Amino acid sequence: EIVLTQSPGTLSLSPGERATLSCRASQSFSSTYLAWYQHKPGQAPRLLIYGSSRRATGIPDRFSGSGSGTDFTLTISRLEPEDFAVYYCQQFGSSPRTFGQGTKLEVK
Amino acid sequence: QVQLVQSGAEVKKPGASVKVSCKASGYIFIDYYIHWVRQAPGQGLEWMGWINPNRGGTDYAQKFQGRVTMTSDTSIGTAFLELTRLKSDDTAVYYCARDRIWGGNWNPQKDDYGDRGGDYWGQGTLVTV
Amino acid sequence: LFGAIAGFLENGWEGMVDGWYGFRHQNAQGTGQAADYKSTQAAIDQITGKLNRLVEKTNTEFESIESEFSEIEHQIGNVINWTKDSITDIWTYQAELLVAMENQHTIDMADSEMLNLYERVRKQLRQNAEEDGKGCFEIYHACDDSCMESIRNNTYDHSQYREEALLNRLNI
Amino acid sequence: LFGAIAGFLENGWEGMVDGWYGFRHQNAQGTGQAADYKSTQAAIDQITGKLNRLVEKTNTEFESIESEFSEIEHQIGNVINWTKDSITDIWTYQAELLVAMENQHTIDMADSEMLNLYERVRKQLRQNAEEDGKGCFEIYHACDDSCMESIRNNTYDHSQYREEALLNRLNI
Amino acid sequence: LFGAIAGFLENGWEGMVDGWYGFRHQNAQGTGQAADYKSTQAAIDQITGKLNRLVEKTNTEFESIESEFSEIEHQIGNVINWTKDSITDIWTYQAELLVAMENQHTIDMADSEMLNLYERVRKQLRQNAEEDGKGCFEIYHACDDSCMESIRNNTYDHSQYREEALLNRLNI
Amino acid sequence: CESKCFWRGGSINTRLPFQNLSPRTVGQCPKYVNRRSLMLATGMRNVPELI
Amino acid sequence: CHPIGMLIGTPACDLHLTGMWDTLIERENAIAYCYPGATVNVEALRQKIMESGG
Amino acid sequence: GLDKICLGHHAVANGTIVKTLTNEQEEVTNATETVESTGINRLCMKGRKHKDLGN
Ligand SMILES: *[C@@H]1O[C@H](CO)[C@@H](O[C@@H]2O[C@H](CO)[C@@H](O[C@@H]3O[C@H](CO)[C@@H](O)[C@H](O)[C@@H]3O)[C@H](O)[C@H]2NC(C)=O)[C@H](O)[C@H]1NC(C)=O
Ligand SMILES: *[C@@H]1O[C@H](CO)[C@@H](O[C@@H]2O[C@H](CO)[C@@H](O[C@@H]3O[C@H](CO)[C@@H](O)[C@H](O)[C@@H]3O)[C@H](O)[C@H]2NC(C)=O)[C@H](O)[C@H]1NC(C)=O
Ligand SMILES: *[C@@H]1O[C@H](CO)[C@@H](O[C@@H]2O[C@H](CO)[C@@H](O[C@@H]3O[C@H](CO)[C@@H](O)[C@H](O)[C@@H]3O)[C@H](O)[C@H]2NC(C)=O)[C@H](O)[C@H]1NC(C)=O
Ligand SMILES: *[C@@H]1O[C@H](CO)[C@@H](O[C@@H]2O[C@H](CO)[C@@H](O)[C@H](O)[C@H]2NC(C)=O)[C@H](O)[C@H]1NC(C)=O
Ligand SMILES: *[C@@H]1O[C@H](CO)[C@@H](O[C@@H]2O[C@H](CO)[C@@H](O)[C@H](O)[C@H]2NC(C)=O)[C@H](O)[C@H]1NC(C)=O
Ligand SMILES: *[C@@H]1O[C@H](CO)[C@@H](O)[C@H](O)[C@H]1NC(C)=O
Ligand SMILES: *[C@@H]1O[C@H](CO)[C@@H](O)[C@H](O)[C@H]1NC(C)=O
Ligand SMILES: *[C@@H]1O[C@H](CO)[C@@H](O)[C@H](O)[C@H]1NC(C)=O
Repeated sequence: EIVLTQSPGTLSLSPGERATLSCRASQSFSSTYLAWYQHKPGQAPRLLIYGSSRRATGIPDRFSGSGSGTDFTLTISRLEPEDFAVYYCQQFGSSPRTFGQGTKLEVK
Repeated sequence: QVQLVQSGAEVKKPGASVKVSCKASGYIFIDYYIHWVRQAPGQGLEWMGWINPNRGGTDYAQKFQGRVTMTSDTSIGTAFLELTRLKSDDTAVYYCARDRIWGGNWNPQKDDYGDRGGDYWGQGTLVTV
Repeated sequence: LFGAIAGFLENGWEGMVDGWYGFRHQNAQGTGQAADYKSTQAAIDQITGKLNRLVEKTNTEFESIESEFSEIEHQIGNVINWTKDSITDIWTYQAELLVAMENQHTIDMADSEMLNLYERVRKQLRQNAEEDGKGCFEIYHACDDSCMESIRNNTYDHSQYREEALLNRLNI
Repeated sequence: LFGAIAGFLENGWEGMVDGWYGFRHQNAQGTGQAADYKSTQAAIDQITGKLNRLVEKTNTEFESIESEFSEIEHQIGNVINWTKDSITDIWTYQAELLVAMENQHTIDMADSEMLNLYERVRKQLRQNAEEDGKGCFEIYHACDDSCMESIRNNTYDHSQYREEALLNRLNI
Repeated sequence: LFGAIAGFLENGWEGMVDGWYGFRHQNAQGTGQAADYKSTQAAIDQITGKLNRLVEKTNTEFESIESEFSEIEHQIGNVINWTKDSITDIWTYQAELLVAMENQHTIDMADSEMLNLYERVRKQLRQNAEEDGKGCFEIYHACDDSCMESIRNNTYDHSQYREEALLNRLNI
Repeated sequence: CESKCFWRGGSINTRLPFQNLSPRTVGQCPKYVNRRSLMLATGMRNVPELI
Repeated sequence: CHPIGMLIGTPACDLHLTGMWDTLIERENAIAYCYPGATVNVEALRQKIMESGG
Repeated sequence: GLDKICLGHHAVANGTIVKTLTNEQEEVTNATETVESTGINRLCMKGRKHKDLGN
């Protein structure tokens, strides 16, 4: 059972800066087995990145990610007011498919 | 355009059972798997299982094995989740998300396709126990 | 209804989000899909650039032959803008009937590029397949996802399956 | 001479008055004929309407710029009808080369619509027929007018005849 | 490297001199070549005459409307200048696109003439040959230059070879 | 701001081959076409799936 | 001021009689003659000025 | 060894470049010019009853 752990901490930043989130797993698997979601209170999640390196439909360009092997990272080039939400890491390597702990984000 | 809708909130006492329903429209229901994700208050997202509507194959996480049940009725285009032997820890919001690739393997436990992930996630329902 | 697959000559595929042309299949393990990145890349290259070929590239500067704030003589004013209305008529006619000929060719061409790929697969399988008439070929042996990628990949060595196939095609 | 039902690729049928495309047959009962009212109805629809698409639909009213009963100054008279001759030359050239591009396409298109129907019948019969090369197929079983209408009608279930056909095709 | 007689769908033949289309072969006696003088002559006739089809054949004599040694009034000189530059912009645009629509058709036309002959040989051999996919056919019996000339000549009577072919084609 | 064409009501700069603003212009404007819209195909013929 | 005013030096065009340019711009309702008058072949002159570079 | 009969069309070592609707550097085996740019520096006047005014 693959289990994923994320960079801990709320990682409070100020608007206009650059953030960086990382997702690590117990054993290696292909870089195509990963996806990134954004969860806002009171609403269903949303798909941001599929395969760890390609953006979803209609997603703003400011979201991007990369990584291979053991480490996977998501980078927001610039932070806007309307993207402060909880972000999740899911892997499609082997059944069961599991979600990460989840990383919070808050203004300073 | 795609849209997934489901029933409303429900309240059930311990030891009872519930049945959530997730109806879809705007596409061909047979293709694409169907996820099922819940979130207990203050807890992260847990993955329950997914079903292959083409032939009814299903796969569940070990935590729910022997308790959860999934079904699909193509004639109506609805995907069902049935939960039995309710405990006080089963209070949460259950979602239902369609996948984003056309493939399939007659047994999603052995699927190995590439970039895929939940899309068109529905709205979710609150079950209280 | 349940199952069933179809190709061109029946309808277009609505789940094709990536690529113009592609494949589909169904076997003992499960269904699937994948696009043919070669052929779809050729057609997109040809078609999307036709706008720039319509733009004039022999620019000649034009001046004013009449005044926007003062009158002009009636005798010459009539001749000045009898030509203008007769020149605007040629351009308007020349544009409708020139785009239509580009639209017509694109529709015909893109459809031929598809029948060329169908006939490329046909001659690849040789005596191990029969066409059902809806854009698919019925393989008469049991071959797994390593075979399907071969057919897409143009690496299908038919010679090793012929013995097993012709037994089934002719029913011993 | 006698017999022979050669199809297209040999000549056009002179006794076919009820449509553009059609069928013919010959079996142990007789000989006959019938037209394919689907394909011929599509082609007639496209071609016969090309006249109205040649008409300009941006009508602009024109006027006289030179008297038909009185003289005009020589200096401006030359300029007036040096333009007219240079504008009449563009329209004459445009019309000849614009109709020719429509005659050319009609001939090509209508001949492709025929090769599409021939290949639609071919895949219908599957392994129960062989093309003789004069535009038509030799059925290797004995099927009556109820079959011939089926082949036209697109209701031909090949599966029930295959057993008794491959016996004759391969000569046991 | 050695051998290989790949045809069209692989590359053009650089040793061809005496025609556009032709044949090649290889058997127990040796290799060889010969051009097809019917389809070659049809295409050369059509394509080469398109230059004269572009020349205007409604000749109208033109005079001079301005002096090449004296001067013209400014008011009228501009109007003459405007019309000329606006009329030169139509011929230049009209000629570029008009030729591009003749180059486009010639390429497509000539490439269909090749696929029509390939289909003519295909249906001539019937069940005695199989298509290897590189643009040519594998004969399943042993037949000599008198046979090869027959296939080119359209005199190939397949009925006499079928018995000894299907034995090898289906591997007894 | 930069342009290569002008008309009484302002300036015109674009990459499309034709224009429909006004007939009287000075410079190197696109040619005037007396039509509201003229679409150009860029994909293929659409034939949707059966229900 | 009207372009014809440049060659006649009317008060309304006093500021810029001489000069070099590359794109002359003429407004609407420009003043040409202060004392009433007219110019013969005025159109053929206005065109001549509007082509010059200075 | 087995028999064969193959079909093809002729080509050249190097051809010319021409423009078409879908391409701009299309290559063909043979092409011809269409625009004249050479003239005669004399006033060819055969068969015309001309008059040279002179001075
Ligand atoms: C050259 O073409 C122009 C424009 O087509 C012609 O001038 C136009 O003349 C008409 C009358 O014949 C004017 O229409 C009237 O204008 C005003 C608008 O406030 C008003 O009196 C009426 O309601 C009516 O619309 C039109 O404005 C005028 N156009 C322009 C741009 O000045 C001209 O006649 C043509 N050539 C000759 C030799 O006249
Ligand atoms: C504008 O075009 C018109 C028509 O092309 C030119 O006028 C034409 O001038 C010719 C002589 O150069 C006339 O031909 C003669 O007319 C009468 C017919 O009874 C007679 O004298 C002769 O037998 C001969 O045919 C012709 O009639 C006349 N056409 C018209 C319609 O009046 C005109 O010269 C062109 N422009 C200028 C600036 O002249
Ligand atoms: C109408 O069109 C003609 C031809 O385009 C114009 O004639 C050209 O006028 C320009 C000046 O505006 C001449 O350029 C100058 O010519 C001499 C050459 O020795 C010299 O001053 C400069 O180096 C410069 O090149 C040009 O030669 C002349 N073209 C011809 C063929 O004579 C004419 O001005 C236009 N407008 C009018 C109202 O006529
Ligand atoms: C030859 O073609 C012409 C033109 O299409 C045919 O005449 C047209 O007939 C249709 C009905 O079929 C009418 O709607 C059109 O108005 C006719 N056009 C004209 C210009 O009169 C004509 O019938 C055809 N000839 C044959 C023998 O079929
Ligand atoms: C190559 O192109 C030239 C130029 O178009 C062709 O020359 C023509 O050849 C035909 C056939 O003999 C003659 O009728 C024409 O008069 C020739 N035209 C000119 C302008 O000379 C030539 O045939 C083409 N083929 C080869 C092999 O050179
Ligand atoms: C796919 O094609 C490439 C290119 O020829 C080849 O190298 C590769 O081995 C092929 N893969 C398979 C599975 O046939
Ligand atoms: C002809 O086709 C129609 C339309 O499908 C069908 O209803 C009819 O039964 C057919 N007739 C025959 C004789 O097959
Ligand atoms: C070649 O074809 C001609 C024309 O039909 C025929 O007369 C001649 O006998 C043929 N030659 C051979 C060798 O088949």
